[PDB]
Amino acid sequence: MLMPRRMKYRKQQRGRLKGATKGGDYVAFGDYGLVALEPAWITAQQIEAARVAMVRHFRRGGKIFIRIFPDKPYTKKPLEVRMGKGKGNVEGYVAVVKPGRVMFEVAGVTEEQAMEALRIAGHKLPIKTKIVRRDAYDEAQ
Amino acid sequence: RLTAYERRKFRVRNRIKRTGRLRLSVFRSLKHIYAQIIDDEKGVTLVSASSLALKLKGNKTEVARQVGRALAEKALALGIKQVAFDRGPYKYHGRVKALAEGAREGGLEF
Amino acid sequence: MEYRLKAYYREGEKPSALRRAGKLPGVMYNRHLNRKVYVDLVEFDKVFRQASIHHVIVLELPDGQSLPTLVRQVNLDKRRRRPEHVDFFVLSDEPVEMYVPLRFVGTPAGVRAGGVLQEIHRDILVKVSPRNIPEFIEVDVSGLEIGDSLHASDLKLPPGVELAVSPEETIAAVVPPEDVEKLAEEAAAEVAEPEVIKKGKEE
Amino acid sequence: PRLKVKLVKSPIGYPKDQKAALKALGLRRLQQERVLEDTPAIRGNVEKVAHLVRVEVVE
Amino acid sequence: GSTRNGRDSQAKRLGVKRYEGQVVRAGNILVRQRGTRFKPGKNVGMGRDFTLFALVDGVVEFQDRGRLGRYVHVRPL
RNA sequence: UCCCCCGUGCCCAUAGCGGCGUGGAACCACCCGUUCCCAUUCCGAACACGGAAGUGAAACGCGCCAGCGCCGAUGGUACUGGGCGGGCGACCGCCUGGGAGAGUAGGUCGGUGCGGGGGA
RNA sequence: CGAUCAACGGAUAAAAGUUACCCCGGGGAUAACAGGCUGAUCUCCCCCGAGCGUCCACAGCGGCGGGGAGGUUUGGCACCUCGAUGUCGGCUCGUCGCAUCCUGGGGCUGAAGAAGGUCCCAAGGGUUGGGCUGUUCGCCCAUUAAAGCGGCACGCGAGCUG
RNA sequence: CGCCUCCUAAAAGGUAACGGAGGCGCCCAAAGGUCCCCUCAGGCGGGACGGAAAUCCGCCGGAGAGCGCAAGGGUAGAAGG
RNA sequence: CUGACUGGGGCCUGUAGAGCACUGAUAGGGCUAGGGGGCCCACCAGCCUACCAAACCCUGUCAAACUCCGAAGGGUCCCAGGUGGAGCCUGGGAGUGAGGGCGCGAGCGAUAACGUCCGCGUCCGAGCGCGGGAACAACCGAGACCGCCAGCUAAGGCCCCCAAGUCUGGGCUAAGUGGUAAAGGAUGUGGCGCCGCGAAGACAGCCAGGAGGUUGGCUUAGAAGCAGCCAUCCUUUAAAGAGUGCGUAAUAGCUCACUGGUCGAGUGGCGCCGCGCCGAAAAUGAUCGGGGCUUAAGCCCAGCGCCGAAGCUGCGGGUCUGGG
Ligand SMILES: [Mg+2]
Ligand SMILES: [Mg+2]
Ligand SMILES: [Mg+2]
Ligand SMILES: [Mg+2]
Ligand SMILES: [Mg+2]
Ligand SMILES: [Mg+2]
Ligand SMILES: [Mg+2]
Ligand SMILES: [Mg+2]
Ligand SMILES: [Mg+2]
Ligand SMILES: [Mg+2]
Ligand SMILES: [Mg+2]
Ligand SMILES: [Mg+2]
Ligand SMILES: [Mg+2]
Ligand SMILES: [Mg+2]
Ligand SMILES: [Mg+2]
Ligand SMILES: [Mg+2]
Ligand SMILES: [Mg+2]
Ligand SMILES: [Mg+2]
Ligand SMILES: [Mg+2]
Ligand SMILES: [Mg+2]
Ligand SMILES: [Mg+2]
Ligand SMILES: [Mg+2]
Ligand SMILES: [Mg+2]
Ligand SMILES: [Mg+2]
Ligand SMILES: [Mg+2]
Ligand SMILES: [Mg+2]
Ligand SMILES: [Mg+2]
Ligand SMILES: [Mg+2]
Ligand SMILES: [Mg+2]
Ligand SMILES: [Mg+2]
Ligand SMILES: [Mg+2]
Ligand SMILES: [Mg+2]
Ligand SMILES: [Mg+2]
Ligand SMILES: [Mg+2]
Ligand SMILES: [Mg+2]
Ligand SMILES: [Mg+2]
Ligand SMILES: [Mg+2]
Ligand SMILES: [Mg+2]
Ligand SMILES: [Mg+2]
Ligand SMILES: [Mg+2]
Ligand SMILES: [Mg+2]
Ligand SMILES: [Mg+2]
Ligand SMILES: [Mg+2]
Ligand SMILES: [Mg+2]
Ligand SMILES: [Mg+2]
Ligand SMILES: [Mg+2]
Ligand SMILES: [Mg+2]
Ligand SMILES: [Mg+2]
Ligand SMILES: [Mg+2]
Ligand SMILES: [Mg+2]
Ligand SMILES: [Mg+2]
Ligand SMILES: [Mg+2]
Ligand SMILES: [Mg+2]
Ligand SMILES: [Mg+2]
Ligand SMILES: [Mg+2]
Ligand SMILES: [Mg+2]
Ligand SMILES: [Mg+2]
Ligand SMILES: [Mg+2]
Ligand SMILES: [Mg+2]
Ligand SMILES: [Mg+2]
Ligand SMILES: [Mg+2]
Ligand SMILES: [Mg+2]
Ligand SMILES: [Mg+2]
Ligand SMILES: [Mg+2]
Ligand SMILES: [Mg+2]
Ligand SMILES: [Mg+2]
Ligand SMILES: [Mg+2]
Ligand SMILES: [Mg+2]
Ligand SMILES: [Mg+2]
Ligand SMILES: [Mg+2]
Ligand SMILES: [Mg+2]
Ligand SMILES: [Mg+2]
Ligand SMILES: [Mg+2]
Ligand SMILES: [Mg+2]
Ligand SMILES: [Mg+2]
Ligand SMILES: [Mg+2]
Ligand SMILES: [Mg+2]
Ligand SMILES: [Mg+2]
Ligand SMILES: [Mg+2]
Ligand SMILES: [Mg+2]
Ligand SMILES: [Mg+2]
Ligand SMILES: [Mg+2]
Ligand SMILES: [Mg+2]
Ligand SMILES: [Mg+2]
Ligand SMILES: [Mg+2]
Ligand SMILES: [Mg+2]
Ligand SMILES: [Mg+2]
Ligand SMILES: [Mg+2]
Ligand SMILES: [Mg+2]
Ligand SMILES: [Mg+2]
Ligand SMILES: [Mg+2]
Ligand SMILES: [Mg+2]
Ligand SMILES: [Mg+2]
Ligand SMILES: [Mg+2]
Ligand SMILES: [Mg+2]
Ligand SMILES: [Mg+2]
Ligand SMILES: [Mg+2]
Ligand SMILES: [Mg+2]
Ligand SMILES: [Mg+2]
Ligand SMILES: [Mg+2]
Ligand SMILES: [Mg+2]
Ligand SMILES: [Mg+2]
Ligand SMILES: [Mg+2]
Ligand SMILES: [Mg+2]
Ligand SMILES: [Mg+2]
Ligand SMILES: [Mg+2]
Ligand SMILES: [Mg+2]
Ligand SMILES: [Mg+2]
Ligand SMILES: [Mg+2]
Ligand SMILES: [Mg+2]
Ligand SMILES: [Mg+2]
Ligand SMILES: [Mg+2]
Ligand SMILES: [Mg+2]
Ligand SMILES: [Mg+2]
Ligand SMILES: [Mg+2]
Ligand SMILES: [Mg+2]
Ligand SMILES: [Mg+2]
Ligand SMILES: [Mg+2]
Ligand SMILES: [Mg+2]
Ligand SMILES: [Mg+2]
Ligand SMILES: [Mg+2]
Ligand SMILES: [Mg+2]
Ligand SMILES: [Mg+2]
Ligand SMILES: [Mg+2]
Ligand SMILES: [Mg+2]
Ligand SMILES: [Mg+2]
Ligand SMILES: [Mg+2]
Ligand SMILES: [Mg+2]
Ligand SMILES: [Mg+2]
Ligand SMILES: [Mg+2]
Ligand SMILES: [Mg+2]
Ligand SMILES: [Mg+2]
Ligand SMILES: [Mg+2]
Ligand SMILES: [Mg+2]
Ligand SMILES: [Mg+2]
Ligand SMILES: [Mg+2]
Ligand SMILES: [Mg+2]
Ligand SMILES: [Mg+2]
Ligand SMILES: [Mg+2]
Ligand SMILES: [Mg+2]
Ligand SMILES: [Mg+2]
Ligand SMILES: [Mg+2]
Ligand SMILES: [Mg+2]
Ligand SMILES: [Mg+2]
Ligand SMILES: [Mg+2]
Ligand SMILES: [Mg+2]
Ligand SMILES: [Mg+2]
Ligand SMILES: [Mg+2]
Ligand SMILES: [Mg+2]
Ligand SMILES: [Mg+2]
Ligand SMILES: [Mg+2]
Ligand SMILES: [Mg+2]
Ligand SMILES: [Mg+2]
Ligand SMILES: [Mg+2]
Ligand SMILES: [Mg+2]
Ligand SMILES: [Mg+2]
Ligand SMILES: [Mg+2]
Ligand SMILES: [Mg+2]
Ligand SMILES: [Mg+2]
Ligand SMILES: [Mg+2]
Ligand SMILES: [Mg+2]
Ligand SMILES: [Mg+2]
Ligand SMILES: [Mg+2]
Ligand SMILES: [Mg+2]
Ligand SMILES: [Mg+2]
Ligand SMILES: [Mg+2]
Ligand SMILES: [Mg+2]
Ligand SMILES: [Mg+2]
Ligand SMILES: [Mg+2]
Ligand SMILES: [Mg+2]
Ligand SMILES: [Mg+2]
Ligand SMILES: [Mg+2]
Ligand SMILES: [Mg+2]
Ligand SMILES: [Mg+2]
Ligand SMILES: [Mg+2]
Ligand SMILES: [Mg+2]
Ligand SMILES: [Mg+2]
Ligand SMILES: [Mg+2]
Ligand SMILES: [Mg+2]
Ligand SMILES: [Mg+2]
Ligand SMILES: [Mg+2]
Ligand SMILES: [Mg+2]
Ligand SMILES: [Mg+2]
Ligand SMILES: [Mg+2]
Ligand SMILES: [Mg+2]
Ligand SMILES: [Mg+2]
Ligand SMILES: [Mg+2]
Ligand SMILES: [Mg+2]
Ligand SMILES: [Mg+2]
Ligand SMILES: [Mg+2]
Ligand SMILES: [Mg+2]
Ligand SMILES: [Mg+2]
Ligand SMILES: [Mg+2]
Ligand SMILES: [Mg+2]
Ligand SMILES: [Mg+2]
Repeated sequence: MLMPRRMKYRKQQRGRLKGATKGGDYVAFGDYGLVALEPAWITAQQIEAARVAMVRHFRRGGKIFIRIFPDKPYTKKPLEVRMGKGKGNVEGYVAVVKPGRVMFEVAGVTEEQAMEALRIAGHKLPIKTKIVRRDAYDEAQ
Repeated sequence: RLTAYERRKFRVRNRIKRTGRLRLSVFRSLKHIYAQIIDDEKGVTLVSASSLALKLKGNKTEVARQVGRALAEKALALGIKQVAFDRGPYKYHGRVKALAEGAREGGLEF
Repeated sequence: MEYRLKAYYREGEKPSALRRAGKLPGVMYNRHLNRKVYVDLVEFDKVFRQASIHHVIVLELPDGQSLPTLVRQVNLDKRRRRPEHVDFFVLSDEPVEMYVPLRFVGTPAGVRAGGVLQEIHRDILVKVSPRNIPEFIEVDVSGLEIGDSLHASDLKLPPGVELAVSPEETIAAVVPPEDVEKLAEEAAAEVAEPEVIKKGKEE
Repeated sequence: PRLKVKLVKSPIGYPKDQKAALKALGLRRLQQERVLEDTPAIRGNVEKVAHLVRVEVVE
Repeated sequence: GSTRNGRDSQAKRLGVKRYEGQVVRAGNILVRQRGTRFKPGKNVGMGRDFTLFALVDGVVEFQDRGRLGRYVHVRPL
C-alpha cells in the first residue's frame, strides 16, 4: 500500500484538523465520487481496503482513481514504556482528510456499479461519506 | 544579463557614490570625450565640458587634457573645488588619465 | 439551446442574507461594465446544469436589458458542495476564449477489449465569435486501443473556431481496466521502507 | 457631543487591558455613569469595553 | 530508548532595533542581522557582522528600492 | 517650449524574452591601423593608443506585435482582532470590525529628472 | 603561557564501592499495594459482505477494513493515604452483576427421530469429590443436569491460617 | 550536561519537554589588507585519444554554482574566480 | 503627567489562510532517455510491447524544519487623550522562586488521562466570602467597611419541595425521548424537493399473456436467462431481458420484468431538513436533585411580566485619602 518513497523528515508533528478541504473538492477525473463528510487521518490500510473492495465489485472493468495520499507519518511509543525518552516510532502513514474532499472517483462503469462500489468502499472508511456524481459545477472548476 | 562593461562600470561608480562627493564622470567615445560633474543627492549635472562642445582639434590625449582644464575652469567659477573621479568602465590611463590631469592643473581638488 | 435567466441588481445587501433567502450572489462584467448582481439559486441551478460554461445565458435584467453572457467562474462552498457565487461574463461582438464540449462519437476498440475510455478533456478551450458558438465538437475515438490517446491536434474544428490550447495537449485515452486477477500480486507485493534524505555531512 | 457611558457587566474575568480601559474611562463600580467628551481616544476605550458597557449620546 | 537530539543554540536577538521616524544618535545600532537583509543607506555604516548603525545624529528612514534591496538611512536633523 | 541623439540618474519587469521594422547628416558603434602609452596566464577578442576609407551587418537607439514573461481588478470566499453561542469529542456556528491567496475580467513591448550635442 | 576545570559560572592541589547488620531527618513533593483518572492493551458486541459452506454471502462461518461497550488484565498517569490505607494463596462467611455453566421458555438450523449447532428471553435455585503444586490458574482421575465467568480494597488477617 | 544552525515559537524580542533534525572544540601566512581585472551552474549543438563527466568552440542560461566545514541568512551592481 | 489603556501616523514581521515559483513528497495521463520482456539476430543494426520507469509537460494534491504570496494581529517611535493605590528616580524592609483549574495556540502522549511541557489570557491560590450550577477551589453571576423586618437587578429561574407565570402566540415530539454514547440500520413522524408511470386508465385486488432462432459460446467435466469474462444479436411480437429471483445433478418446474379484461384515482422510486426509534451488558437500592410532568412542568421560534446576590439604589454610621 501507499507510502512516500522518500521524505525529508521521518516524523511529523500532529497538527490540526480544522476547516473544510483546501482543495480536492470537485470531481476531476471519473464519473462518480466519494466525498469525506467529516475529518480524519485516513490510514494507508484503510485507503487500500477501500480500493480493493471497489476492484472487487468491478471484478474486471472500470478505473479507480485515488485522490488522497498518506504522506503523514503516524508515530507510536512501544507498548508499556512510560512517557518521555523521545518520540514514538513510525507505525504507518495517514492521509489527512477534511470535509469536502473527493477521496475516490470511479469511471467506465455503470451507475448502479459506481454507486454500490463507492458504498462498500465507504464502509471501509472510518468517516461519514456521500456519493456524488459529476455535475457542471465540477466541469467549471 | 549584464556585460563585463556594464559590471565594471557599476562596480566603480558604486564605490565613488558611497563617499558622497560630486562626481566628475567621463564618457569616452571613439572620437570625443565628455565630462559631467554630477550631484547624485539631487540627480543633477552642475558643470559640463566636451571635446564635442569645444570643437576641439586633433591628438585625442592632448584634447582630453584640454577639456580637462576647460572643466575645472567653469567649475571653480561655480565654487566647486572637491570632486571624485569617475573613471567609468575606463582604466585610469590614456585619454581619461589625461582628462583627469587637466582638471587637476585646472585646480579641481582630487 | 440558448438559455435565459432573470437577474437582479444588488448594492449593499449582505451575501449571507441573499443566500439565506435562496438567492445566489454573483457579478457580471466585461471590459466595459462591472455590476453586482444576484440570481435565484434554484432557477440558476436549473439553467446551469444544462448551460454550464458551455452555452450562452441571457440575463433578463430588471432595467429591461437582456445581456448575453457566459458563466465564467462558479464558486463552490467546499464543505457543502453548493455554488456560493457566480461570474457572468458579458459577451460582446469580439471573439471570446471559451470551452466547447467534446463529443466522443464511437466505441473504441480498446473498450471492446475490456478497456476504459478516459475522457481526459470533456471540453476544449477555444477563441471564437459569440455568433459562431458550436453546440459541440465530435471526436472519433473508435480507432483507440488500450493504450492509445488523442490530442487537441487530432481535433477537427468547425469554421471560425481556433484552438486556444497546446496541440500537444492530450484529450482522451484508453487505459486497462481494473482486474481482480491483479489483487493477489498487488496485495503480496513487498514495498520498501521510505528513504530519509540525508542531512549534514551526508548528502 | 458627549458620551454617557455606563458600566453594566463586571470586568472580573476579562483581560487586564479591558480593566485598564474602564480605568481610563474612570469607571470603577458597576452601574456607574460617566459623561465623557466624545473624542476619538475616548471612543476607542468605549468601543474596547463595549460588551461591558451601555453607551448613550447626550447633549 | 533515548534521544540523539536535544540540543539548540542561544537566541541571538536579531532584527531592526530602531524603526523609521525614530530619533537616533551617532553610533546607535539600527539593524542586527545575518548578511545584508537591509543595506546601509545614507549615513549608515555596516560592521563586520552586517550590523547597521547611525553615522550621524538624526532620524531613521527605511527605503525599499525593489531589486536593489531595502535600505536604512539616517536623515540629519 | 517640441523632435532626434549622447551622457548620467530615478521609479524597480506595466520596464523583460521573442518576432518584425527602422536610423548613420549629427552622435554612437562597429571600423582602419598597432608606431607610441598601455595590454593578452595565448590572442590588439578585451583593455589601450593613433586614426577616418567604409558600414549600420554586429551592437545600440527608436517603433510596431500580446506567443512566453511581468502586472492585475471588482465580486465572493479562506483566515482573523474583539464579542457570543454549540458539541462528549474530532470539531462547528452567530455578531461586529479587518480581510487574503488562487482564479476571472483586464493591463503591459515602459515612465520620468538633470546636463550636453543637433534640428525646427 | 600552563584548563576535554567537557558535570564546560569551573567545591579540593589530591578520592571508588558495599550494607539483607544497618541508623536518623524528611516526603504520599516520589516508586511498589489498593483505590482514582485514562482505556493503549485486555474481554465482550456490532457495521461492511470479499469468500467458504456440492448448490446457496448471511444453517454455521466473515478476507481487508470500520464503530463501540465494559473496567475483571498488562500498563500510562502520580490525585487522597509513606506522624502505616497489612500485602499472594487457602479457610470461613456471604452478597451482587449477567456477557448463563445447568435447570425453565423460545426463533433459526445444512432441525426425520434422538442428539447437537446458533441466537433470543431468563439471575429462582443449583453449580460435586479427588491426584499434582504455596499456588491463583492449569493439567489429570472419577462422577455430574452442570461442573459458568466476573464485582465486592485482585470481598473477607481488630475473622483464622501463614 | 558547554557552544552553533533550523524547526517547534502562536508574522517584534523571548519562550519548555529525556520534543523533531544537524554541527563545533578547528582552520587560513593567505583563506588576511588594498588596487586592478574577470563571472556561474546547467541545457542543446560541434570537436583526435576522450568516456554521463577532463580540456576547446558556438548558442541559450539571474543565479539553481561558488563562498574551507553544519545549518541558516546573505551574496555576481560580489562576499565568488 | 511622563503610566496602564486608547486615537491618528510611520516603520518592523512571515503566523492563520493559501499557494507550488524553490526543497521535497505525490495520483493519473502525455511525451520520452533508461532498463525488463517478445519478434528477428550475432554480420550490427531492426521492429513490437496492456512491463518497471528518469527528465520534461498536463490534470490533481501534500509539507513544523517548503514559500511566488500572505492577512487579522502584534511590536516600536512620534503627536494627542488619559490625575491613576498611575508613572519615574534614590534608598529601607520583605516574601516568592512546589502552583493549580479553565479558554485559546502548539509540542509530547494514543486527534488517552483530574496526563505532561511551553505561549497568551483568566480565575483559585489569597475571593473554601456571597447568587446560580442538586451537592462541588478555580463553569456562569459578582469583587463582602458596619447596620436596616426597604428598593432595582445579575446569572439562573417562576408546577410542588422552592422565591417568582400551571403567562401569551406559532410549531414539533409520543420516545418519560427530554433525563449521557458510535459506525450503522429502519414504510416512526411532520415537512420540503426531484424523478418515473397513469383516465391515450396507472398502482392494489379480482383475470389472463412471459413467446422463434437458442440447450448460443472465449467454455471444462453438467454450465439449456439463472458456475467466470472480452458478446447482446434479432426473428416474431399486443407484449416478453439471449432474463429479477425461487428451482436442477444439469433440466424441466413458478414469478418479476413486460402486453391484454375488471374497476376509476392516483401510484412507485430517490434526495434533503426537523424531532424521535434500534444499535444500548456490570456488579449494595433505586431515582431527571425529588415529587411528579405529555396541545408539558419536554424541544424550537417570538413576546410581556415577576423572582432572584454581600452587584446597584435608598437611609444611618465608621475609618483613611483628596478637596473645601
Ligand atoms: Mg501533539
Ligand atoms: Mg489513527
Ligand atoms: Mg501519534
Ligand atoms: Mg513521550
Ligand atoms: Mg509518538
Ligand atoms: Mg497505522
Ligand atoms: Mg483533505
Ligand atoms: Mg463508514
Ligand atoms: Mg484550481
Ligand atoms: Mg462579566
Ligand atoms: Mg464571569
Ligand atoms: Mg482584550
Ligand atoms: Mg461595584
Ligand atoms: Mg469591579
Ligand atoms: Mg542518544
Ligand atoms: Mg531537541
Ligand atoms: Mg536563548
Ligand atoms: Mg532555547
Ligand atoms: Mg535559535
Ligand atoms: Mg527586522
Ligand atoms: Mg568593518
Ligand atoms: Mg568580515
Ligand atoms: Mg517613507
Ligand atoms: Mg532620506
Ligand atoms: Mg541615453
Ligand atoms: Mg533618461
Ligand atoms: Mg530625481
Ligand atoms: Mg537598415
Ligand atoms: Mg533593432
Ligand atoms: Mg557615419
Ligand atoms: Mg551615408
Ligand atoms: Mg582610418
Ligand atoms: Mg611594438
Ligand atoms: Mg610615435
Ligand atoms: Mg583591434
Ligand atoms: Mg542593425
Ligand atoms: Mg558600448
Ligand atoms: Mg496594444
Ligand atoms: Mg490574482
Ligand atoms: Mg476582495
Ligand atoms: Mg467575520
Ligand atoms: Mg474569537
Ligand atoms: Mg467584514
Ligand atoms: Mg491571506
Ligand atoms: Mg487577489
Ligand atoms: Mg512587455
Ligand atoms: Mg534632456
Ligand atoms: Mg537639448
Ligand atoms: Mg593548570
Ligand atoms: Mg557543573
Ligand atoms: Mg567538577
Ligand atoms: Mg554548571
Ligand atoms: Mg580547584
Ligand atoms: Mg593545579
Ligand atoms: Mg571529583
Ligand atoms: Mg541493595
Ligand atoms: Mg547480606
Ligand atoms: Mg543472608
Ligand atoms: Mg545484628
Ligand atoms: Mg546479621
Ligand atoms: Mg547499626
Ligand atoms: Mg525513618
Ligand atoms: Mg538531617
Ligand atoms: Mg501524590
Ligand atoms: Mg519534586
Ligand atoms: Mg504511587
Ligand atoms: Mg504508592
Ligand atoms: Mg496503582
Ligand atoms: Mg484509597
Ligand atoms: Mg470507555
Ligand atoms: Mg455493540
Ligand atoms: Mg460456493
Ligand atoms: Mg443458503
Ligand atoms: Mg459468492
Ligand atoms: Mg452473521
Ligand atoms: Mg478480521
Ligand atoms: Mg476503534
Ligand atoms: Mg476494538
Ligand atoms: Mg471502552
Ligand atoms: Mg475497575
Ligand atoms: Mg478497579
Ligand atoms: Mg468511562
Ligand atoms: Mg500504573
Ligand atoms: Mg489500573
Ligand atoms: Mg500517589
Ligand atoms: Mg504534575
Ligand atoms: Mg504509604
Ligand atoms: Mg494517623
Ligand atoms: Mg498507625
Ligand atoms: Mg485500615
Ligand atoms: Mg503477604
Ligand atoms: Mg463470589
Ligand atoms: Mg441476557
Ligand atoms: Mg434449554
Ligand atoms: Mg429434535
Ligand atoms: Mg437426524
Ligand atoms: Mg435452540
Ligand atoms: Mg439464577
Ligand atoms: Mg440472586
Ligand atoms: Mg450464580
Ligand atoms: Mg497421597
Ligand atoms: Mg490438592
Ligand atoms: Mg492447584
Ligand atoms: Mg500453573
Ligand atoms: Mg444436559
Ligand atoms: Mg474441581
Ligand atoms: Mg486488581
Ligand atoms: Mg484482597
Ligand atoms: Mg474472588
Ligand atoms: Mg485478604
Ligand atoms: Mg493476623
Ligand atoms: Mg489473605
Ligand atoms: Mg479486616
Ligand atoms: Mg485490622
Ligand atoms: Mg480493620
Ligand atoms: Mg474467624
Ligand atoms: Mg564551552
Ligand atoms: Mg522564534
Ligand atoms: Mg520563527
Ligand atoms: Mg519570534
Ligand atoms: Mg508572536
Ligand atoms: Mg530585548
Ligand atoms: Mg553531538
Ligand atoms: Mg593571491
Ligand atoms: Mg576573502
Ligand atoms: Mg590579493
Ligand atoms: Mg558550459
Ligand atoms: Mg559535448
Ligand atoms: Mg570521440
Ligand atoms: Mg565532452
Ligand atoms: Mg548556493
Ligand atoms: Mg562538513
Ligand atoms: Mg498628560
Ligand atoms: Mg510613553
Ligand atoms: Mg505609552
Ligand atoms: Mg495606539
Ligand atoms: Mg497551514
Ligand atoms: Mg512544489
Ligand atoms: Mg499551475
Ligand atoms: Mg497543513
Ligand atoms: Mg514553520
Ligand atoms: Mg508554513
Ligand atoms: Mg499596535
Ligand atoms: Mg503602530
Ligand atoms: Mg499626553
Ligand atoms: Mg501622586
Ligand atoms: Mg496598587
Ligand atoms: Mg502596585
Ligand atoms: Mg524597594
Ligand atoms: Mg522591617
Ligand atoms: Mg529570598
Ligand atoms: Mg522562597
Ligand atoms: Mg527552586
Ligand atoms: Mg509542583
Ligand atoms: Mg507552569
Ligand atoms: Mg501563573
Ligand atoms: Mg512545574
Ligand atoms: Mg494552559
Ligand atoms: Mg468556545
Ligand atoms: Mg491545548
Ligand atoms: Mg510547540
Ligand atoms: Mg483512539
Ligand atoms: Mg474539577
Ligand atoms: Mg494538569
Ligand atoms: Mg486536558
Ligand atoms: Mg492536552
Ligand atoms: Mg494559568
Ligand atoms: Mg500557598
Ligand atoms: Mg471567584
Ligand atoms: Mg483575584
Ligand atoms: Mg468561589
Ligand atoms: Mg457554600
Ligand atoms: Mg472564605
Ligand atoms: Mg458556588
Ligand atoms: Mg449552589
Ligand atoms: Mg443550593
Ligand atoms: Mg434601624
Ligand atoms: Mg424586580
Ligand atoms: Mg435573565
Ligand atoms: Mg429548578
Ligand atoms: Mg420534598
Ligand atoms: Mg411558590
Ligand atoms: Mg401555559
Ligand atoms: Mg427505549
Ligand atoms: Mg425520562
Ligand atoms: Mg431514560
Ligand atoms: Mg427515517
Ligand atoms: Mg426523517
Ligand atoms: Mg421457463
Ligand atoms: Mg438507544
Ligand atoms: Mg405552545
Ligand atoms: Mg434581591
Ligand atoms: Mg457594596
Ligand atoms: Mg441611623
Ligand atoms: Mg452613605
